[PDB]
Parts: sequence; C-alpha cells; structure tokens
Amino acid sequence: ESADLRALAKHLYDSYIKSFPLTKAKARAILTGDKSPFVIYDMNSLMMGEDKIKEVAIRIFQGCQFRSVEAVQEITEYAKSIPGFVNLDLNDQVTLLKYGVHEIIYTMLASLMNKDGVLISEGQGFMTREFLKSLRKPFGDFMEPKFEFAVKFNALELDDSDLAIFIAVIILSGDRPGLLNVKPIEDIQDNLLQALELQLKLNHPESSQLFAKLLQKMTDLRQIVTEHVQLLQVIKKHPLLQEIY
Amino acid sequence: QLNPESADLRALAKHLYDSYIKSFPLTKAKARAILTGKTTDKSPFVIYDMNSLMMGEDKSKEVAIRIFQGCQFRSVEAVQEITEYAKSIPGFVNLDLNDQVTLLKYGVHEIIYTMLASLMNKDGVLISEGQGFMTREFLKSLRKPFGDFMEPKFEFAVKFNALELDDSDLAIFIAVIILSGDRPGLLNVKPIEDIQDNLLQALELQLKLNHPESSQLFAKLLQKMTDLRQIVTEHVQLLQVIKKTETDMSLHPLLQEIYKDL
Ligand SMILES: O=C1NC(=O)[C@H](Cc2ccc3cc(OCc4ccccc4F)ccc3c2)S1
Repeated sequence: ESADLRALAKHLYDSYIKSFPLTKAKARAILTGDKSPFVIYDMNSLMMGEDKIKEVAIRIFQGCQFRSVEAVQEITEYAKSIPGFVNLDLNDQVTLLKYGVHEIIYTMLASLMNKDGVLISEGQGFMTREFLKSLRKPFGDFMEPKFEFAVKFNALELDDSDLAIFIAVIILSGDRPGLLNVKPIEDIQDNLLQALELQLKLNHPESSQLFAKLLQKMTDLRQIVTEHVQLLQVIKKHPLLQEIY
Repeated sequence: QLNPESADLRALAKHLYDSYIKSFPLTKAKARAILTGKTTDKSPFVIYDMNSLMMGEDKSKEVAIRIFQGCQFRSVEAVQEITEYAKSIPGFVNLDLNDQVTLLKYGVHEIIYTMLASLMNKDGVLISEGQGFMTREFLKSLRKPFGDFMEPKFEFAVKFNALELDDSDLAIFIAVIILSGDRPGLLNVKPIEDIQDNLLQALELQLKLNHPESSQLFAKLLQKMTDLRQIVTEHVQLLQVIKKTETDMSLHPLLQEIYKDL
C-alpha cells in the first residue's frame, strides 16, 4: 500500500517546488535570518517601496489582485500535476479550481506571514500588519482576518512537503457546487488524505494528531473565504483591465 | 492485539458513549428504528400540510412562527442536554469557568445540527421525541422569511448521514467539537488542546474498529466540521433577517446570549 503513497508525496512536493517560486522554507528564512526585504510600514515607506521594488488603499488592493491572478495560474499548473486530476470531467476541473483557489491562496499566504506582517513581490518586500490595518474602510479589514488565520495555521509548523499534499486535498473537494461526477474526485481525495496522514506521521512523529488538527483548520479557512467574498462584493461598490480581473 | 495506550482510548470511548446515552433521550438508534419502520409501536404521525398539522396536535400563534419557536425551545432543551454531556467529558469541568462558557457558546449549535441529522432523512424530520414527523416540503412551504430555514440542515444531514455513523461514534465526535482550542476568546488553549488530542485519538480508533472497511472515515468526518460552521453562520444571518421583518417574534434569552458577538 505504502509504495504509491510515498510516490504521491514526493511527486507532489517536486511539483509544488516547480510551480510555486517562493516556498515556505525560503519565506521563513527571509522572515528570520542573507539579503533582507524592504519594509513598508508607512505611507512614506510605501512610496519609496514602489520606486525600489487613484490612491494608496486602492493601489495596494490592485497589487493584491495582480498577485492573486498570478497565483491562480501557479495553482492551476500544480493541480494538473495531481495524479487523476486531468482525467476528470473538464467542467469539474474548472469547478474545483474556481471554488478552490481562494482557500489555497490564503493557506499559502500563511507561509509568507508572521504575526507582524506579510512578504510581498517574491519576498523582496515586507508589508506590516499594522499598516494594512490602518487603511481606511473597508480596506483596513481586508487582510486582518488572514493574519488571524495565519497565526493559528502556522502554529502547526507544517513544511513545504506537508503543504504540497494538503493543497492537493483542498483542490480535490467533492462538495463544490455544480460538480457532475463526484465519485472520482472523492476517490482521489481519499488517496491524497492517506498520503497526507502518512507524510505527517513520518515527517512529524512527535506531533500527535497533527493530521486531525490540520483538517480542522478548513473550518476557519472556509469561514475566512466566505467573509472575504462578501467584502469583495462590498468593494464592487480601463475596460480591458476590469476584464482581466 | 491491543496495548495499554489504545486500551485507555477504548475506556474513554465507552465512558463517552455511556454519558451520551444518559444525556440524550432520543438516540440515533431510536430515531432510525422510528424512521425505517422497525415499528408497529413506534410509527410517527406525519405532518405534511396545514390540516395534518391541525390533526397532529391531538397526538397559539400563526403557523410559521409557532413552528420556528418550536425549533427554538427544542434548541433550548438541547443546550441543557449538551451541557450535561459536556460535564462528563474528562477534564472539561476542571477548565477555567470562562473557557467552559466559551466552549459551550461556540460548540452547542454545531452539536445541535450534528445530532439533528440523526432525526432526518431526505423527506423530513422527527419531532416531539419521535412521535411526529414533519416533511421537508411542508417546511419549505412556510411563508417568507421562514420557507428556507431548514433547507441547509437537510442538505447537510443527507451528506452527513451517508457516513453511516452510530451513536458510539457520535458520542466522541461531539466531545471533539466541544473541546476545540480555536474558539475565539479562549484564555488557556493548551489544556483544551491536550484534552482534544486525547478525544481525537479515541475517535480515530473507534472509527477504525467500528468501520474497518470505511476508508479515511476519520478524515471525512473531521471535514464535516466545516459544513457545521457554515450552517451556524448562515442561520445567524437568517435570524438577523427574521428579527427585522418580524418585530413581534421573540428569541429565548439563552439562545440570544449564545449568538451575542459570536
Ligand atoms: O433560531 C434558532 N436558534 C436555534 O438555536 C434553533 C436552531 C434549530 C433549528 C431547527 C431545529 C429543528 C429541530 O427539529 C425539527 C423540528 C422541531 C420542531 C419543529 C419543527 C422541526 F422541523 C430541532 C432543533 C432545531 C434547532 S432555531
């Protein structure tokens, strides 16, 4: 049984590294300790950051949207490496990605976060939590919930090898609305779940029930996504540019 | 065979099942016996329309409000039963009293909807200790803003019920729900996490022993916690609406305190 499961873990890790330029390993090393990021903590510091790397709040949001569009393509490439995924119904592949990317983006953003701020543009920059919190409403409440989640998620001390499998688990979620053929999606998720469980037992033998703790984080994660979507609708209150986004 | 660690986990499972049976008068076992017709003596009266609802009160508001307040009062009762169960969970009553309150505050509705699934099939739900069965379509026919409030619970139940869990499983799962270290405003997280660790280990073993052919049932069960949270959040949203449109509908203060700043 375990031959396939070790193959799956390694394959997903290799694909994860190929698809995502800034890994957690590289992010934690930047956030702790040889070249340091430019820190954006202030309106004046943001201004210099742009010369180095409408109004301030809007342009940060637009910056976030640009990155998110990039991440959607990274995630999609990654998904296509997950054994079985490309053999699913094409509408189902689109549905899984459509409803999965937000969950994945905030999961992976935790890798770039500590309790005080978030790495930006390939780790070249670091924007503080308090500066993001200071932005005028409704932009000030945009990132805070993601920081609160990240603190709780990061306490699990997952590495890139664990996260590669967890992200795959998220993508293969059989409860997405409008799926045509749930069976093979659940069947693949079952195999990914088995692989994640073994990976956490081998990689973190002294962390009791880490597998269970990790799956429980989906509860807060989906809640975060639902609140975020609602805030995106509130924010909706060059034509080609709006099309891209 | 077994070892001392898994032996302790078995005793914990047995203790929790025992307390569950003592705390909850209507078990899944009894609910399924009523629903599936293991019955000449246990058959429910079925409410599927106004007249059958009238006739059923032989075995003082308008109908939608009366039904909605029925759910409220039943919820109030459930909170009592769940609080009694919680006290049996080893370590729970030794926690900081404020954390006891917080865990119940955030846990009780998730437990209520979990256990409500036991009383449900795709066509309706048992009421009045199993003596009645109200149809899903009758519930969906109630006037705005009440016609939609049970649908999310039925959709969840049908998916939840496909896991085919029994009371012995549920007993440990609901303990896991209560002992969550990620509830907002908890003072001392570590003691709570340590208890949950133990409960998770016990649930995992229980599911392995009770459902040996059911692959990754533990994981799939844990994944359903996200569904529960979504039911709670959506219901709160619906209550806000109901309250504004029906300025004459009351909300029991126990429930109102549970929902306050949730
Ligand atoms: O605003 C609220 N806050 C809460 O805590 C409550 C949550 C809630 C909702 C529905 C329920 C249905 C139940 O059985 C079925 C049932 C019972 C009587 C009448 C009709 C029924 F269909 C049992 C408990 C229930 C609890 S209502």
